[PDB]
Amino acid sequence: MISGSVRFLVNLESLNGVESIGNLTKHRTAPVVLKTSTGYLVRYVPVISGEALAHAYQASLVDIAKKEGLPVGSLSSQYEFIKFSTDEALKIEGIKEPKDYNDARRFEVEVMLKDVIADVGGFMYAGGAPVRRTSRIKLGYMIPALRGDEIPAQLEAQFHVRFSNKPVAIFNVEVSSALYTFSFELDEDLIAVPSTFGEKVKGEEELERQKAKRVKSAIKALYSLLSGNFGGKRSRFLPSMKLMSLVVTKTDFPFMPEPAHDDDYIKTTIMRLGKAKGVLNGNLAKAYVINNEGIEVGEGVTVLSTVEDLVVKLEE
Amino acid sequence: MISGSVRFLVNLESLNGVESIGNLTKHRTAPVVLKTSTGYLVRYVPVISGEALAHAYQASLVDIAKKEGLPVGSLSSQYEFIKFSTDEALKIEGIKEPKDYNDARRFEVEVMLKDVIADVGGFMYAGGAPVRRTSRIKLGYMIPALRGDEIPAQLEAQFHVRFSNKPVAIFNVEVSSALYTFSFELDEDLIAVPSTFGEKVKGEEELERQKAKRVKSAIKALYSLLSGNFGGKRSRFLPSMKLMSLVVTKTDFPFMPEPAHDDDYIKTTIMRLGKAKGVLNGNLAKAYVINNEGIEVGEGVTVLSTVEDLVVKLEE
Amino acid sequence: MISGSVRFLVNLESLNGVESIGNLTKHRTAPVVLKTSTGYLVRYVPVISGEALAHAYQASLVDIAKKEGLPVGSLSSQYEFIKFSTDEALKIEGIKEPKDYNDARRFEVEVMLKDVIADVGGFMYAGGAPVRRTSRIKLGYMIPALRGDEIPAQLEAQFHVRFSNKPVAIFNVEVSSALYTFSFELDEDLIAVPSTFGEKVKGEEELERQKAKRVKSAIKALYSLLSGNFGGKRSRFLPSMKLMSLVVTKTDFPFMPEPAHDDDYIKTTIMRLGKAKGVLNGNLAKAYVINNEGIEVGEGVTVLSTVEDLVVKLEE
Amino acid sequence: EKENIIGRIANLLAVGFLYSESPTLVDRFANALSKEAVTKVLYDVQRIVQMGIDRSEIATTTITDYPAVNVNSSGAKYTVVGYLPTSQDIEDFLRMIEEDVYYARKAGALAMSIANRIKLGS
Amino acid sequence: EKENIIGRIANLLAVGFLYSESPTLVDRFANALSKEAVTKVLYDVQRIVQMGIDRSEIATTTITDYPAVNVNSSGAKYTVVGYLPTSQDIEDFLRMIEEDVYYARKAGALAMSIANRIKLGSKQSK
Amino acid sequence: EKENIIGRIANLLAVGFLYSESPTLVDRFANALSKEAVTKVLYDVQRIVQMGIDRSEIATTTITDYPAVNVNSSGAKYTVVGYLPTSQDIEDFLRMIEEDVYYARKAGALAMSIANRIKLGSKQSK
Amino acid sequence: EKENIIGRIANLLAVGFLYSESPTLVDRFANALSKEAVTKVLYDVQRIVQMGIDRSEIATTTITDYPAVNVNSSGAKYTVVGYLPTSQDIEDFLRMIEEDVYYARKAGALAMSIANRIKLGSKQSK
Amino acid sequence: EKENIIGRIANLLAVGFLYSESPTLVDRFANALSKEAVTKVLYDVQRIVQMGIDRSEIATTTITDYPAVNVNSSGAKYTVVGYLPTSQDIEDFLRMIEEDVYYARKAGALAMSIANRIKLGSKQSK
Repeated sequence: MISGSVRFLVNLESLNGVESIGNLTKHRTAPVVLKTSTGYLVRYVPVISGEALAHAYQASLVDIAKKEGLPVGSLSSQYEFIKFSTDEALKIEGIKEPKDYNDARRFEVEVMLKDVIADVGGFMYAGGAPVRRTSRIKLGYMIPALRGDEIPAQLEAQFHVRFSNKPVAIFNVEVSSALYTFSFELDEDLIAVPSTFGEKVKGEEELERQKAKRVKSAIKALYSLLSGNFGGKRSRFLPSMKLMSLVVTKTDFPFMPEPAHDDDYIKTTIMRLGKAKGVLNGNLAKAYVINNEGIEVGEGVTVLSTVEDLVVKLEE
Repeated sequence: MISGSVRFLVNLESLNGVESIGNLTKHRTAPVVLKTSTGYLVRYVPVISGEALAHAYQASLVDIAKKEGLPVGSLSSQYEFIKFSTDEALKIEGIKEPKDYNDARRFEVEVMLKDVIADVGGFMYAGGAPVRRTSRIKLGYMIPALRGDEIPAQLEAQFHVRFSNKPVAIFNVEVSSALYTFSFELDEDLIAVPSTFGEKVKGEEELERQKAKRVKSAIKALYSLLSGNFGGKRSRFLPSMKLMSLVVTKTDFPFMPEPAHDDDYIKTTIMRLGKAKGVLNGNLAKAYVINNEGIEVGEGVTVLSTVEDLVVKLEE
Repeated sequence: MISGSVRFLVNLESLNGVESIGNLTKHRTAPVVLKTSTGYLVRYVPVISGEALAHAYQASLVDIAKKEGLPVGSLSSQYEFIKFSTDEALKIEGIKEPKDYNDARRFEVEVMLKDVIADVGGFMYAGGAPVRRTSRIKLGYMIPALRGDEIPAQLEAQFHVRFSNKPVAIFNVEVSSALYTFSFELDEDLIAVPSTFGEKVKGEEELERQKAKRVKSAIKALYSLLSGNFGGKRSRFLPSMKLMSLVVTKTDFPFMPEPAHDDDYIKTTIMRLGKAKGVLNGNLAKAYVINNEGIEVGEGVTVLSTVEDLVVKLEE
Repeated sequence: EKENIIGRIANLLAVGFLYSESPTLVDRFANALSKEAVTKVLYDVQRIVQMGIDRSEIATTTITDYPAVNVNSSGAKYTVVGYLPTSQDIEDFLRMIEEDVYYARKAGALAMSIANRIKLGS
Repeated sequence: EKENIIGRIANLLAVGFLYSESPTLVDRFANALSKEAVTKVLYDVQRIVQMGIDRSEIATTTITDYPAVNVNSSGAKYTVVGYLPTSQDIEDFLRMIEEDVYYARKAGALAMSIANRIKLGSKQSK
Repeated sequence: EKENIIGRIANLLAVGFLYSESPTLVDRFANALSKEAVTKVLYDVQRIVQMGIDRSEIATTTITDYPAVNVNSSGAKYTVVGYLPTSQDIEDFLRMIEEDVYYARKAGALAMSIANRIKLGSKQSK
Repeated sequence: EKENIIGRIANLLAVGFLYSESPTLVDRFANALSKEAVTKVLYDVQRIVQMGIDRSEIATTTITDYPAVNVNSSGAKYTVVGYLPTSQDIEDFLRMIEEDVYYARKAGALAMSIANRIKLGSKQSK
Repeated sequence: EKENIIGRIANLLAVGFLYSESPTLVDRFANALSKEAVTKVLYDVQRIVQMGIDRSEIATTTITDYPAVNVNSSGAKYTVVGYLPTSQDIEDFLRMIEEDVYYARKAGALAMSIANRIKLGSKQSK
């Protein structure tokens, strides 16, 4: 598996809006409790949800896959990720509905062969005989680090006007600048593998042949997320991102690194990686670290310089 | 794609304004998070919105299109970019509103064959069948470089009086001086190409014929932004601008150059461009650098002298 | 268009004033960001506002128009440029306020056939139907050259007493000495042309008849600015001025000469003018250079001796 | 005493709104997410009130006796019942905001209620 | 002690405002985004107070006893209750500004409150 | 040590101001934009202090013990608490000014605070 | 090495001032706008020091060991700590003056600081 | 080469001063306003040096090796380090004086520095 913890720095940004009130567009904020000598203080801090990141990842995967000739669904070629959910969705693509429970696996395989996004991204079909597929990529909310006794995040309102020669033209937009941190998980080993018990159905050999290409495309799609191609309002409010710290772990057993909310979170995750490999009888355990803020790292880690080298090493 | 990072030095400046208090005209200010040897700090710094840059670019594009014979909308002929948002604009121009979803493409084409501004900068129509078109040019806020521990920016107020022979006439104006940096990105491979999915509609042949001229005009329009023809209050507060550093990258794959915050942001972006071309299976990657401050550049990089040469090279 | 860059050397100067503290009269000062071999620094330097230059230019234009028989407004006949902002000015001059938007053009013409100052320097009327006209001459603050690591400017205070036979009379005056530089722009292709969009209104024939005389007067009015007839406190603090370098460019397309901050700013602007004419598909580009400090100029450039020759050449 | 401070801040915001005829400062106060936004509004509203005091268009009075503030926005005469905040009330209110920005929303809601009731009666 | 320093700076700004009849220095102080703007106002307000001291129009007093500053301006008499800042208060305040310019806004808001209350009371008595 | 140097320069400026009864040198120092203006004031103030030393109107003393400078001017007696700058303090201060003229404004603000407090106390006792 | 040269020139000016009891040469040096004025003072001060050497009223010594110059004037004894300039220091200093007359002002400011500190200490002991 | 000529000149003036025990020729040289005064001193100092040579009281030597001139006067022994001027140095120096009499002041200042350092060292020994 692959696990990652990344720290970001963003300035003058508005990517995830919320319900508009009056003539105002508001940012998404969450409450946090901060400890002080006097007591506790409740503060509202901007956040970015985990659905926009998934949408960006799926769009990038579609763009990469259509170049290599991998199958792509009709409604997924258009950036409309409804997926094979209801009968109307299946009618356009041309897939017969599952007959009963015993045939369910077959249906999955057919879907698994007619759309790559339904495989890596996962799909759910509601009906008499539902079929499930959990996503192979797991993403979390983007929340700035609660480090020390100060929250490095702000949120202000900006006033904008449109010019007209015959007045009879005013709006407000919320902008923010924070220090974000987020973590993610991916399981390249389970790609191109069905997730339903039963007997093998004709057509699995194609999946076995396409496993390597699907894994390569799924790994490649992480470059867009790690480069900052997510969110909205990029036409006039294009942000300014930058990479500070990054830890990526590749193992053969479940594992995750520590959250990047403290100033020393690489030494802890390295020690925990060693301890977990000691108990779970693992064989492969590798850690890649990119450091730009000059925090302590440790020993026994390969140090990279960019994100492209990380992707190359992960693919190798 | 064409992606650029530009650094400017401006003194005694006031091009962007906000709401006024009393007899004082205020300059736009935003919070920024900056890293120092003691940690992270939050500061308030004057900034310039990207909407002014977009307006200047669109006005220059209007002028170029009118000079070269390309069609220009009736409302867009006057410098009022309401585009086709409201029903009054549609009535003035004389375009029927879309009936259902299947007709939306037709409406888009009708909008796209009359005004180049709608084609390049995108547009929105809200109603029973909403129509969207994302802008093909992306800009951002103009922020001074966050280099070192001291921000190279300053803001102050100035005193002015109006003469009168019969007193019964005093105001204040905010003036700033800074070293600004900003980045931009425009996709010329999607100019004069419909975005709404559907069937073929008569009139696309004219768009295919005019695609080359539209792309040439869009490329030419960047000269105003790269020269310094933007902002307001130029009648009595004409600023002093001087180019210091410029990086332009032409690629066939998505890419984003490093922000102009660190002194070494050309070598890094060139190395990242090379590695990204290697890893993403590209077929074209070119870089142009204009340097006037004697900072490190690298090896095997084309060096220009002015901006007109860059525009000519991009056109060719 | 006519765009110019001028360098002056002034000693023992006080033409612009600000609020006074105690018995001290202060000189206007502004912050500037300057680049040295050690990086970037912020300094406080005396400056001169551009509003004084605009007032001097408008007064000279009033004198020339009165001498040549062109109409001059009643309030503008006295050196009080309130123009037509308030209702009292309209009542004094005797012009009816606009009724609706469609009448605005008429009002503009009525303002434009009575005072050349409103035509050239623009004007504003605020009310139910606001009317705007941007100035056709653009100036900026007068800043000393930011060349090298040392700013060639100095400011000090001087002591003065008033004599009296019965003591019961002491003041201080700020005096500066510097090498100032400033740039100006004037588009003569829009003089005597209405700016508000609308239908034809009787009275434009007179404007077409007087267009040549208005353009000639506007060109002639620049002699006062290029000679040194501006600023206050000239009765007892007459400054010593001496021209050092001047560049003037006449083009049919937008262009901006380099600021007079570097020793080599004539060759650069000539090369940029040639390349801009090549790239922008122009049809006219002429340059005039006055040099008295023996710096590099270039080749194929007309060289003048005084300013009157330049004015005559521009008129012809 | 916290409610009395909030009430006096609400009176200041209501006086500033009635005198300026602009809701913008009350909107900024009620939407504040930081001490910066609250403190900026507290200055700007007091600066508006200071101009009204210098013009003699804002004056303290008593009305049947309750303390009140008379506001003239021209012929539009308004009377806000209550005291304006003291320097100590502003300082104690800023300390309350440093603990919880909710108190700015509470003061904004009260200020808008005062202004609306007075505008309806007028 | 930080609040006492801010309060003494606010008293200095209020005395300078009441004596000069100009809000311009308090406006500059409350809008400051740099140590330069704050330090310039701290000089200019003390220079105004110095002229009032030399003219005997600004004097320290006690009032029922609390320390106070009497200010005479244009035939109006004002009394600000409290101390003026020491040289150490100015230096410690400048160090607070070098950490966070917020303290200039806090002092400006307090100074304007002091001046407004005194001006309102003086107009009511007239 | 930078603050101690600035404080000793401020004491020199305050002594020169109280002895000369003129703010002109402190005004020039606090408004300086070049090393030339700062250095000229440092000479001129020390030249004024030198005359006061030769006349025995400026003398070093201790006061309850803290180092102090007694200044006699026009029949007024003033006492500034602290040391005057050394030649090394002047040289290190000029090096600080060659890096950032801000330190002249800081010293001027401190000097005016010292002088104002002493003048206020002397007027109250009279 | 430039600072060491300036410091040795300042010691020469301070010795000449303390021996002659006249500031006139230091005033001329610190106000110099030409190499002529600087060079004339460098001669005249060395000519005064030469008379003090011939009278045995100026002598080099060590003091606890630091190099020093003892000066006897009008029954007062002064000790300046440091070296006097060499012929090479005068020549290198004149080359510095031919580039920038600022160095004469720097040396004059240091010389006056040395002399003032010594005069203050001598008056206090009396 | 101009500095080498001026230095050799200094050395001649310093040797003449140490041998004659009179500053009068160096005073005349450093105060010269005409080529006449300079040329007269160049003759008179060389005439004094010629007498010292004929008496074997002035001799060229090497000292640890640097060229030097030993001078015996009134039982004192002095050593000036360097060369005496050649006939070409005198001619080239007179041409420099015809352009600018400043070079006579420069040579006089150097000569007095050489003589003062040697006299100080001789008085200290013993």
